[PDB]
Amino acid sequence: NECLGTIGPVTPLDASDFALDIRMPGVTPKESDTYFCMSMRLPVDEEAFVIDFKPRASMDTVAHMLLFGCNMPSSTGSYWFCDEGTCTDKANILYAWARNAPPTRLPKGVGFRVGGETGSKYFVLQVHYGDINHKDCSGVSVHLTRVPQPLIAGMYLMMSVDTVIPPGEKVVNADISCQYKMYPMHVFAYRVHTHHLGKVVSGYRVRNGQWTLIGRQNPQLPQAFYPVEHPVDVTFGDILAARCVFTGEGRTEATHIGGTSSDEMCNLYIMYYMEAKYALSFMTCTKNVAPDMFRTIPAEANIPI
Ligand SMILES: [Cu+2]
Ligand SMILES: [Cu+2]
Repeated sequence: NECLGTIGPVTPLDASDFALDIRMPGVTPKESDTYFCMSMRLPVDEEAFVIDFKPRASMDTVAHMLLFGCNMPSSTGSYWFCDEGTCTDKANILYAWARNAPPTRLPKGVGFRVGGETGSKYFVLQVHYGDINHKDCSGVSVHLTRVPQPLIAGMYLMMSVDTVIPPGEKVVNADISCQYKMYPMHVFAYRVHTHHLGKVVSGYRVRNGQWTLIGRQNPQLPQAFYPVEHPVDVTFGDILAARCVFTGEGRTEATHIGGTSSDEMCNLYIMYYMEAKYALSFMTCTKNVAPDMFRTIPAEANIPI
């Protein structure tokens, strides 16, 4: 969509509500497969709750977009190259968008809590461009009310650290496993990033070895925030298990976990809501404390698609 210039990025929708348009300050990218980043501070210096997302990019030429919150972006830029980087702190993701894969709405009564003493001070907008003279604005409008929300959003990231894929190695599994600590969470959507060797990602709840699937996606598919059929009450003492499967047939050297095209990532992003009272904005698992368990896993997790 177009550029604003005289209208600016902030739109009141009334007093206790406005939308915020986060869009690249007129960019002219002359590369195919190019990742561009930029940051914007909150208008209000407080607890807002981010309640919607209106996506706006030339389907022509915009492959995928990610929006996270964090309190210190990786450059003082007008824009920059995301390979340079997002937030030098934890960038916790709010929104993801894919072309061939329209996202879903948040549920009414839900919102990511931002700013204030605790919440995120900045939004950072990663914007992937596909194949390709002029000037580009495209990106994401928000809609954030000051009105507190019943159900707070957040992310449980399960991600491998140590994984390694030996070259030509028909199959290498990577497994994450964590025990649940906080108040329960209903899980309403998901996404799954891995680079190429990604055959398939998948993730579950386990209550007395009782596997009840969350998400399953071949990560070469556009890694949107895909919805979870019927919601999943993750309570205390449940185990989050996840498996990315990769192959090594592809390249001539040892692939390890990393943020570059040549490396791999087994990330599984798990977007939940919790009761306001009990809610906390993001959890994480870098461990695989229940490793043996996984024999019990579904074979739906180990065969492809
Ligand atoms: Cu429930
Ligand atoms: Cu990556």
